[PDB]
Amino acid sequence: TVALTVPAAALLPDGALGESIVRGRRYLSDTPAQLPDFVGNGLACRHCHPGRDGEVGTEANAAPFVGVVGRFPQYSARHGRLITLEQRIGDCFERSLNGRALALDHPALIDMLAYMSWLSQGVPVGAVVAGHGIPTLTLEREPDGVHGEALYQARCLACHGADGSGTLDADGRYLFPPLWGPRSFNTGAGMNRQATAAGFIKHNMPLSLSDEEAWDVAGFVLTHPRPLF
Ligand code: HEC
Ligand code: HEC
Repeated sequence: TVALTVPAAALLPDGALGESIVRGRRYLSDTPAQLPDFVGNGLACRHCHPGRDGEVGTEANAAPFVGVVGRFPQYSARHGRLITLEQRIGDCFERSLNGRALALDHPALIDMLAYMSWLSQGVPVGAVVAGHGIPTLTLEREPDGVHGEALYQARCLACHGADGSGTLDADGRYLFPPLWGPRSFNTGAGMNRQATAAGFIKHNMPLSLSDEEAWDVAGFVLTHPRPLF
């Protein structure tokens, strides 16, 4: 693998590309507000692809976009064929954002691509960046949702809510995003899979959990309704 590096925003070039990248960051950070026609719930890309200092998709084991462009096209079992990065973004619009894929030459989509390509500067095509994706967590027993409920109340509820509906900020963006219910990800999302949710939670939430705790609280989270895909 190669190291995960985050480029300096102060070395963004002047011109069309630089302006595109800045727009791309905003689309990824503020997606419901910026692309209402394509988003069907309360999630922005950054809610599962977080980053620091205003960037998006820069955190190891939270599916960083650093180095993503050199990994596409790639086979998708979902599609039964090779897909492009543009198509992969469409998938998370349709599933994680319970919405509609942008046209593959949509200027907002190209801006998102430009941003991901900026984050990926210097990464060799085909190389795997350390910390890519969301590592799954799988245990050799059923997740205990009763235990998970107790864990949720103690470790998650203060942010994500008794009803899993999250916490809005002053500008109407989710400070703490919804984990279930009508404004959360739909059943087609990867985050609706036990081992992916458990993996995400293990590596990223709160903010630490044992494997058993992550497994069990993920189970509890996924007992709830959410939009159907
Ligand atoms: C509900 C959580 C969630 C939201 C919201 C979300 N994603 Fe994802 N995304 C995932 C998960 C989970 C993966 C799979 C990571 C892996 O392969 O390990 C993923 C994978 C991706 C990948 C492929 C990453 C890779 O390394 O191959 C891209 C590109 C991507 N998402 C773009 C987006 C964009 C753009 C948005 C905003 C429109 C978005 N996602 C919103 C959960 C989310
Ligand atoms: C201090 C507040 C806080 C606590 C406590 C917290 N979270 Fe989160 N959670 C967030 C924020 C903010 C995000 C959006 C991603 C980010 O910025 O890291 C998030 C994202 C998530 C996501 C992906 C986004 C979504 O809407 O589905 C899941 C799943 C999640 N948290 C589950 C949990 C679980 C389970 C716990 C308890 C173990 C937990 N979180 C504790 C603030 C919190």
